[PDB]
Amino acid sequence: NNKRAPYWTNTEKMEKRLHAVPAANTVKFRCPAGGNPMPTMRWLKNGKEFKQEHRIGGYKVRNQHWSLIMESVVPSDKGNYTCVVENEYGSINHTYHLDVV
Repeated sequence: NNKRAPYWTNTEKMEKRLHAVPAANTVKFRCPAGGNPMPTMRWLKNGKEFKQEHRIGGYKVRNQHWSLIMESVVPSDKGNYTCVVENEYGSINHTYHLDVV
């Protein structure tokens, strides 16, 4: 049980690309990837990176992987979300198109 690349379970193309981001609200980030118990993922929004250790208003993640919720009241202006999940066997990148409402 170490770090092993997680295979995407749910298509992000059908639940992450075209989405609706409510201004002054928390952003729902989905990146389901079944794999080992050590999944590493980077968060990039419109060319901006945000560490889980620090988030606008707070940071919450389910267990460790699958779903991740971040609070974006100001950054919401940027409706570009790209999920890059890295592992000990490689790094993957995913782009999503959110719209500011």
